[PDB]
Amino acid sequence: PNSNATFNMELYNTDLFLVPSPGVFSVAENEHVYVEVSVTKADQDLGFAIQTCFLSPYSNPDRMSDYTIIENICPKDDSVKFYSSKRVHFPIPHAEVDKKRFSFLFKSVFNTSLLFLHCELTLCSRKKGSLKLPRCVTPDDACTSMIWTMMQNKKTFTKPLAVVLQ
Amino acid sequence: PNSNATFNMELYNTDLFLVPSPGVFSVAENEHVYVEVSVTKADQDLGFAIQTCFLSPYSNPDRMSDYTIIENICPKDDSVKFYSSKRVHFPIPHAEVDKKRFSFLFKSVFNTSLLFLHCELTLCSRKKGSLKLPRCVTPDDACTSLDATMIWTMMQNKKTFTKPLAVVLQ
Ligand SMILES: *[C@@H]1O[C@H](CO[C@H]2O[C@@H](C)[C@@H](O)[C@@H](O)[C@@H]2O)[C@@H](O[C@@H]2O[C@H](CO)[C@@H](O[C@@H]3O[C@H](CO[C@@H]4O[C@H](CO)[C@@H](O)[C@H](O)[C@@H]4O)[C@@H](O)[C@H](O[C@@H]4O[C@H](CO)[C@@H](O)[C@H](O)[C@@H]4O)[C@@H]3O)[C@H](O)[C@H]2NC(C)=O)[C@H](O[C@@H]2O[C@@H](C)[C@@H](O)[C@@H](O)[C@@H]2O)[C@H]1NC(C)=O
Ligand SMILES: *[C@@H]1O[C@H](CO[C@@H]2O[C@@H](C)[C@@H](O)[C@@H](O)[C@@H]2O)[C@@H](O[C@@H]2O[C@H](CO)[C@@H](O[C@@H]3O[C@H](CO)[C@@H](O)[C@H](O)[C@@H]3O)[C@H](O)[C@H]2NC(C)=O)[C@H](O[C@@H]2O[C@@H](C)[C@@H](O)[C@@H](O)[C@@H]2O)[C@H]1NC(C)=O
Repeated sequence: PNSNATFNMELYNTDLFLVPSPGVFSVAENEHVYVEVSVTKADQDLGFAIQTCFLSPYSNPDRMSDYTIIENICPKDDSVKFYSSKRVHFPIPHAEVDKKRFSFLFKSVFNTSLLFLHCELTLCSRKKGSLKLPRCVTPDDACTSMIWTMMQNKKTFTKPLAVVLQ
Repeated sequence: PNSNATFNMELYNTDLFLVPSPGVFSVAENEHVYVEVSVTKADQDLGFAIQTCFLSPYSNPDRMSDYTIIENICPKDDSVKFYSSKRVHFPIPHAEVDKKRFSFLFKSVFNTSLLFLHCELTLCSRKKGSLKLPRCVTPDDACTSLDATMIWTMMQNKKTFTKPLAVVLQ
């Protein structure tokens, strides 16, 4: 099976995810952050999961934060809302871009002008078969319930955010 | 010194870098690929370089390919052309976005319809001083320099981005 895949993460102005934010996304307490993550692939049995998302004052995602949004696929922040996924098909190379979309309502946890939203994405299998990967599990099913995904099958992305300090 | 920084890589339609390209970028022989790579940061003394870029039939950037277009900052492919960089400054949170822009001409040397463009970005220092990073060097300077240790890392895991390409083929 073809498990070649690339991932992307982008912030958007609204929950129609029509227009990507230029240049650095500004946020304030009780404004929404709109997050689109995607995998581009050429195998229908191949899916992905948003393993973890969290914010911190550090671009390096190895640094610890207690501002967790998603953890082990389950939403940990109470404001996280999912939108429908969107699959864009490129039938000539039989490729598709599979997009997952969510938002959260920004909380005043930190006090730095710039913050970083870090999301870790991992590949999974949509169908018990010749694809060697954990089965895709929905966010709701994660919460009502933890295998190691190999480095080429996962990626962390980090987007910057600007905040006006009070 | 603040060496916090995030990177982006985006493909575009022309040398104007106006319209981002769809999720899979179509290529063909003798046609252009326009690439913009950016850093967002909060230190005027911090810069970045495009260390290496190559194309291959594998999404895994560990698998090397003989189709290398930039190596150790120097353009190895004669088609590579750099354009005016853009620098946007945001005074409220004291941040800046610096964009580097380049193009190459695709050559079709694989026999797969889906390819991947891999670029590795590294941080550098614009001024000798507090950043424990190598000095920034321009692509042309990197091509002419006989300084073997100009370029170094202390990182052991550094920043790579990969963009999918479809080779139109027919
Ligand atoms: C990521 O993608 C690459 C490219 O895959 C493409 O090609 C196939 C698989 C199809 O999915 C395409 O739509 C993709 O775009 C994977 O590498 C490829 O792996 C396949 C086997 O899984 C292997 O298959 C042989 O292909 C021969 C063609 O020769 C070359 O093709 C490449 C590919 O673009 C060119 O650049 C070359 O110039 C040259 O054309 C076929 O002749 C051969 O024929 C069949 O053999 C089978 C098996 O015996 C038999 O049943 C049939 O009847 C035929 O006789 C094979 O099918 C490709 O050669 C290989 N391509 C390259 C460029 O390496 C890659 O898979 C990973 O790496 C390869 C080397 C294997 O180790 C895979 O097991 C491994 O997964 C894939 N990566 C991942 C992680 O999925
Ligand atoms: C990445 O960002 C953080 C910068 O934090 C602040 O916000 C940004 C927007 C910018 O305005 C910076 O000017 C601000 O500092 C860094 O974390 C901060 O680091 C500073 C020290 O550089 C620390 O503040 C001071 O530390 C001095 C030491 O003289 C101490 O006497 C004071 O107590 C004073 O607080 C901040 O508290 C710290 N902020 C947080 C939220 O942790 C971060 O730098 C790195 O990690 C910190 C903890 C220190 O170890 C730094 O040495 C280390 O670089 C920045 N990361 C990088 C890679 O630059």
